[PDB]
Amino acid sequence: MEVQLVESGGGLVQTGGSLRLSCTASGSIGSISVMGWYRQVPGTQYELVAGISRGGSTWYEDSVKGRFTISRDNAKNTLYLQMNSLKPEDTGMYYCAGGDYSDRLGSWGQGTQVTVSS
Amino acid sequence: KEDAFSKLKEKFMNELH
Repeated sequence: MEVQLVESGGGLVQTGGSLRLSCTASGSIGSISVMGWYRQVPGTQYELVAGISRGGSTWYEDSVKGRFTISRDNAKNTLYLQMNSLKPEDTGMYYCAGGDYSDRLGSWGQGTQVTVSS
Repeated sequence: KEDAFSKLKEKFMNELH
């Protein structure tokens, strides 16, 4: 949507632990049609973990249902992913990305590494 | 990825207006 996105909040945590991802926008976040968080490891296509519509609607991959919680704070132009009960399967580089339906790619972001080991 | 963003749009196509 011609907006810059920058993810943060990743790190290394023990299995079962939590952390929270943030992705701040250079533009007004509340006016982006769709936004969402993708997990990616080498050799695997960006997997959509959770998404949020401009209206406030949310979607979640089944794996992460009840554990992860996407939200947006249009006030502070920031998108969040609250991750709980982390498994090793959740390990991967997490990107946030958004745009309107006219956008072919959308705005992404350099991503933030989440490692989960026990 | 194009198809990656597409899958996000797909979740909310049913909300355009």
